[PDB]
Amino acid sequence: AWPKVQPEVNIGVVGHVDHGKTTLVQAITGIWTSKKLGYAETNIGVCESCKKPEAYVTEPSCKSCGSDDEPKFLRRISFIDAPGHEVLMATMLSGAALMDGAILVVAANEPFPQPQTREHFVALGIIGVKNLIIVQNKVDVVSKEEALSQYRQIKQFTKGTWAENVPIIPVSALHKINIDSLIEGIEEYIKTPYRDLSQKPVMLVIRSFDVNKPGTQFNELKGGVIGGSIIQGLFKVDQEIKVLPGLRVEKQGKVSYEPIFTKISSIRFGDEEFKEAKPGGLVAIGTYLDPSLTKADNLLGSIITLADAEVPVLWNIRIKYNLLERVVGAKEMLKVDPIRAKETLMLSVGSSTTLGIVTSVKKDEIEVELRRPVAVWSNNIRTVISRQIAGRWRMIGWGLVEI
Ligand SMILES: Nc1nc2c(ncn2[C@@H]2O[C@H](COP(=O)(O)OP(=O)(O)CP(=O)(O)O)[C@@H](O)[C@H]2O)c(=O)[nH]1
Ligand SMILES: Nc1nc2c(ncn2[C@@H]2O[C@H](COP(=O)(O)OP(=O)(O)CP(=O)(O)O)[C@@H](O)[C@H]2O)c(=O)[nH]1
Ligand SMILES: [Mg+2]
Ligand code: NA
Ligand code: NA
Ligand code: NA
Ligand code: NA
Ligand code: NA
Ligand code: NA
Ligand code: NA
Ligand code: NA
Ligand code: NA
Repeated sequence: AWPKVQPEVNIGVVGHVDHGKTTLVQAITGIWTSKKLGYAETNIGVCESCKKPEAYVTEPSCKSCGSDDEPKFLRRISFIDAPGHEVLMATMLSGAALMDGAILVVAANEPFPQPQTREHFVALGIIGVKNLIIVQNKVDVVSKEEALSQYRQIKQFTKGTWAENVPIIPVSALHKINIDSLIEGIEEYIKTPYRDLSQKPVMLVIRSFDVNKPGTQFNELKGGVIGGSIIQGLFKVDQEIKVLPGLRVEKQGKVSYEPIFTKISSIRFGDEEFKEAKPGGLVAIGTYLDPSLTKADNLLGSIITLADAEVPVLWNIRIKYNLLERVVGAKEMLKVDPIRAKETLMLSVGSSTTLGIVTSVKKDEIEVELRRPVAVWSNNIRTVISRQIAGRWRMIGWGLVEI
């Protein structure tokens, strides 16, 4: 039989709106995600006596290649399925903090390169998600020749960049054509990365829930649940933890943040319970928190650490930055203006998104006064910088948060 384990690697799925990311995740895992930032898992295996790529399977059967033998289990994987709409760029960025590698979906029946094909690509590059596969989707509605013309364009686009040798795999997500080749590619190009389990446990929070059905009395009201991904170390049932920056507190119209202390009462990945949670996959951490504290993704953008961890929670930050030449996600070409004092920027840090006012500009460094504080769990954390342009938040640069 195949073991029941947590996913060991997160594969982002990104690309322009409606290019078919969610359908692709469904073709691979059998699961349709409904959430804004979607999540789905599957086991991956290989029928060792069969020919590749058909030998790759997502279920323990080799019947499709004529064997009654069980396929060799390789690993469980999971997908972080980002939204494509330009208005949802921040969500993509938050999801990108959880990715170990990625698939960039390009619709074969739309002119390449579309605005969020570019914006998501560049974001992946900046964030360091470079174990990339480019998937040419919807090849079912175009001829081989049209798809090949676009392939040439994609090679031209990636040439001279970090992605110059990234593979391009043509599929139909909708009608499930050539999916096996994509599985083979995932195994070849998106290896599970090394995890130093000795590092202090840190989890980035992207969801939080009240899991109680209506008509539940207090006597059995379950404690709040917090969802996200472990980016380093590992957590275990009964650990004393804290959520940072924590809870927004109002004292006569004055607003501050207080760390939320709690205890891990349960750990789930998908439909399975575990005693510990490691990087890879999206974990649900059960706590003893009042469910009102976690309801409706209240804690999105928080981090979780062990209760005694030392973590700066900052209302002001210094960033060693670099700007892009052009606003890549804009429809009409546009140069990136230099950062100016007093302007409001949007900062993506881990899973968090925060507005701040620029209080100092230098050539390599800016200082920013944050509208709400950010937990900075390490010394070399990358931030992605967006500017509001014609009413839309567009990525214009990035930086390292300086401690
Ligand atoms: N012909 C064809 N249509 C496809 C294929 N994959 C997806 N589609 C269609 O494209 C549309 C968008 O699919 P969807 O999976 O929601 O794309 P998405 O990128 O996740 C949408 P969003 O960017 O908002 O997350 C759907 O109508 C879907 O049926 C394909 O391989 N071939
Ligand atoms: N660790 C742990 N996780 C739980 C527990 N109960 C539910 N979860 C997790 O919390 C999440 C929310 O589950 P639930 O609210 O029951 O289903 P849902 O309504 O589809 C979630 P949403 O409200 O976002 O649509 C799920 O990922 C589930 O695995 C629990 O007792 N312990
Ligand atoms: Mg989608
Ligand atoms: Na599966
Ligand atoms: Na197969
Ligand atoms: Na990563
Ligand atoms: Na190029
Ligand atoms: Na170029
Ligand atoms: Na360029
Ligand atoms: Na990481
Ligand atoms: Na602190
Ligand atoms: Na301050």
